Amino acid sequence: SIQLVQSGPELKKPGETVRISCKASGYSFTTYGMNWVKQAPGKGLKWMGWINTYSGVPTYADDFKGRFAFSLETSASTAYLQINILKNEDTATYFCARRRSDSNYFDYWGQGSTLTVSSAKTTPPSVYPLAPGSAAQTNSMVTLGCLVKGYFPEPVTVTWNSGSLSSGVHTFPAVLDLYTLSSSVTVPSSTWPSQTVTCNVAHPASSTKVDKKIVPR
Amino acid sequence: QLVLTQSSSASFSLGASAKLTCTLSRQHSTYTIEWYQQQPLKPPKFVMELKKDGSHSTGDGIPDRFSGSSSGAHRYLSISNIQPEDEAIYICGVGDTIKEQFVYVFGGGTKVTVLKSTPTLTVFPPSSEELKENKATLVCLISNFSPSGVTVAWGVDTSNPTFMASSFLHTCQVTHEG
Repeated sequence: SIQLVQSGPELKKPGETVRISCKASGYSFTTYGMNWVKQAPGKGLKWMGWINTYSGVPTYADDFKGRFAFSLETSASTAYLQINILKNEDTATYFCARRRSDSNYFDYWGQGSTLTVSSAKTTPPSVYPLAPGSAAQTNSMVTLGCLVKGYFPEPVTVTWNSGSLSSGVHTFPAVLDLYTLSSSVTVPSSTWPSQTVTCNVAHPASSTKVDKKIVPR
Repeated sequence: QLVLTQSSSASFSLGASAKLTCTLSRQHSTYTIEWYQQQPLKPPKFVMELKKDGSHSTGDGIPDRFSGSSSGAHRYLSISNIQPEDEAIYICGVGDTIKEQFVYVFGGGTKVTVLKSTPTLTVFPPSSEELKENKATLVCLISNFSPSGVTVAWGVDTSNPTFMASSFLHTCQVTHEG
């Protein structure tokens, strides 16, 4: 059946160039023009234009004349978007899409490719165990945390006891010139510190895997 | 100047009649528009095509609850008996051909949510380890609250809600409906 499969996420520096792919399947590739749509994070969809899949001729929307280029290799049913002289504002998710027109609408979409353009260098997190400030006394529960500080780019993953603790786990979204986030887990006070509780932090982009065990303070 | 104007954000109570507005620029008041809906980490999905007379054709896997209508330059999407699964960003679009060139424009989208819990706070002192490094980060975790709006006051950075939210000072005070 019909689908559009796009290449994976990309991280580039300002001034560089990038190419995004859109592989179509399940239909006659040269019959339907390929459209491109930009969506900056939190923002609205910007139609970038479209390319004729038979003649190769691209049609650019007004705000995308200059640094943008649509291309294709029809025998591979694949369309491409190239962006030159990258800048921070190019940070977006990009979609390719097919349109039917006899009724008119975008009937099929790529899953999107996420582009990040930043001057920041890839950086592993410092991980800090967060123990409570006081002993639990007679509270039934206790809440432990991990601080994942100054990493780039997104994302990291945190598990607790190698995935063994799952309920009571809350990983909060990261803030900003690097990323920092925090994970918390809530467990019975009859469980910790009597039993061992360890947070597992993975930041693939730097190939880091860190275990930090929570000890009373 | 072909332009679509949308109402940006709206919440509704479960069961309520929702009604979103997409307003065409006046020179284009007769245009047919397209509705789409977009889930958080996903491409927009076609919902319906709405004509100036209110006639609409819906995409497939689109409930009977969804309906369209029009009046002048306004195009309306109405979601009766709204459901948690109806949560989406709803976006209208419109195509036109001018001087033998096709042009398409999307509205800015309207984030629709479906809807009381007072937040719980967890605060952490800095670690020994961090202190050796001569830095100190205070951590304020905020959880178990609805609805989403919160303000946090204590070198501060505070996340947005996703409810839950986080604040870091490099006392934590959270205001929520009071």
